[PDB]
Amino acid sequence: GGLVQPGGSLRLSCAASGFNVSSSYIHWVRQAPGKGLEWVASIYPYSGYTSYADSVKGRFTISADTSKNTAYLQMNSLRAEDTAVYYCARKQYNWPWPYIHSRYWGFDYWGQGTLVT
Amino acid sequence: ITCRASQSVSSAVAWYQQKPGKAPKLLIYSASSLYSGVPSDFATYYCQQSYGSLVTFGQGTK
Amino acid sequence: VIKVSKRRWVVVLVFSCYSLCNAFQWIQYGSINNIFMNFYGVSAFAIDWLSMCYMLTYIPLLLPVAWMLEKFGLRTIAITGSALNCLGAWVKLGSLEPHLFPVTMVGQVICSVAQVFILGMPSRIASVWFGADEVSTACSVAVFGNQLGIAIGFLVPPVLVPNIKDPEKLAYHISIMFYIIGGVATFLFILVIIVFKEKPKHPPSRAQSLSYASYLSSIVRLFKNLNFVLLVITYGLNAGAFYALSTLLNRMVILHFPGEEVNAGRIGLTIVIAGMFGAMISGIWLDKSKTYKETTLVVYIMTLVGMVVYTFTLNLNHLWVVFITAGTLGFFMTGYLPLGFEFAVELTYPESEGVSSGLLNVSAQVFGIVFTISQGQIIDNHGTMFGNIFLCVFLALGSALTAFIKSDLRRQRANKD
Ligand SMILES: C[N+](C)(C)CCO
Repeated sequence: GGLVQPGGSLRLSCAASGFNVSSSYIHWVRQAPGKGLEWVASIYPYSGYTSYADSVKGRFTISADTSKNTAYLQMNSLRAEDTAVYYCARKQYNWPWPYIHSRYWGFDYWGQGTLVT
Repeated sequence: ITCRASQSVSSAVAWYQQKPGKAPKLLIYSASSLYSGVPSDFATYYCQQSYGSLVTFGQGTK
Repeated sequence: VIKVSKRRWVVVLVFSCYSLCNAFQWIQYGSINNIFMNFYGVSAFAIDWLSMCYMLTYIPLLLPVAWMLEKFGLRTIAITGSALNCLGAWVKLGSLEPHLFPVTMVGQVICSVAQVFILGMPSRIASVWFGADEVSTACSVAVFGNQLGIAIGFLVPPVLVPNIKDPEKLAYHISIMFYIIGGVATFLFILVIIVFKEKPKHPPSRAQSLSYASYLSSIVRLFKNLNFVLLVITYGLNAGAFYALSTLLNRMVILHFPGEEVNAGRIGLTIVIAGMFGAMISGIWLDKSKTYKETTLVVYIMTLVGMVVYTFTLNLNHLWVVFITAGTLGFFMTGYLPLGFEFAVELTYPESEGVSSGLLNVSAQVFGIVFTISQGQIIDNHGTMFGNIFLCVFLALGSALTAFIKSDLRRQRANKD
């Protein structure tokens, strides 16, 4: 976290411990003052699969070095819309147990947030 | 509270309790599974789907 | 009392069905090769080994299963093959997470073991249950089951599993395929336990009534034959070229026509189903013409031509030429298989069919491994054109040797005196 000038490039770096980051999915959720929680991107850091919200589109890019247990969200083009506390969340892989269990994990290990203005 | 979905999410909805100035807390996963760490005060409660390549929270409820 | 039952057609239709189910598993992964490589994050070599484990297991375990088919009898082998099919199909369920490619491989090695018990049965099922005017129909049904399993394992996986990237929506689509084939395998295993009988109450055939009232030694007199060694090597080159082309078909078709995974499975089906007409036509023409070396030579050279056509038109960006050329190549590659087996029976008449067939199989499997590994390295480095010219140069070599196999027909020399 920290302060950036519009049109800049910030690299948020989330670090985990106690669970290996390649086992799970890692999500980034921003929450601006008075707009509630808003999902940004996710990554399965073993398959490198990443997903992004149509809101960011091109600017943001999520990645992870699954050898130090850290994920990174780098920004490229910023607005006044992109200012908010950025939380790091984990979903654990939802195993395909059709009907018999069918358990849809929800982030259970949220991040303590980091402010970016 | 009532959370409805524009598509089929198929019980991949979770509920989160966010009290002011803090990271949220998971309450119910799978739409019907109480999370052990935070089992059931007053705060903002957000529902959230996980069915789809993009994860979508709710409007927000105080 | 000599009489044929009606269980003779149940026993075979059940065998043919679990025989079909194992063959789908042989290719269930090779058919979506780029999708499993993405799921498990492994190479193409690693997903190729899910096809090559069937070839590798068959080689050491061919003699032990022959010894157990003679010592324990037909029903134990049936129960064993169908149970190992069920067990592999049901172990594959515990590998549905990107990190669990060792578990998919363990389940596939179990299914490969099941293969060795399934492939030794057809001729003995025919012998034990069917009259002497029905044994060839029975063996044809029993081998048609396996090959229809290969054609269904090429067409169904891509249809059931899309080329998507999310590791947990893709495991949903893989788990549905694993569940179907674990449910089908379990149904056929339960069927076998109830349906399979060791023997019919009466002998079906006069030869079977007679038989009721050593392999290693055969193997060492078969390598005293230069013509049979030529035929072993050339049949191996041809059937191993087919194993290589099947394992590696998704790779090359997807390198050229990206996004066409459904049509890659359809082209595999085209290969196999055209080849079933090849085997049917060849077998008929051979049985009615008795020209063993000349038919073998013509269908081998035509295998060469069809690979040269397939090689040098795969880059024309027309996916319909790939259908023509693969359905032709399969026609002749699978049409050559009955010829090879028959000409080996003839070139070695006093010897046991089942040893000549076991040796022809062992060579096909050794060359299938050699080619699949080799070609995949060539393709990964030099492209599909050079990976395919690699398989044209061995079909040309095999064609050159098929010309040097002397037409020594010892079965026609004996059976009409
Ligand atoms: C006989 N199959 C082709 C099914 C397996 C090859 O190893």
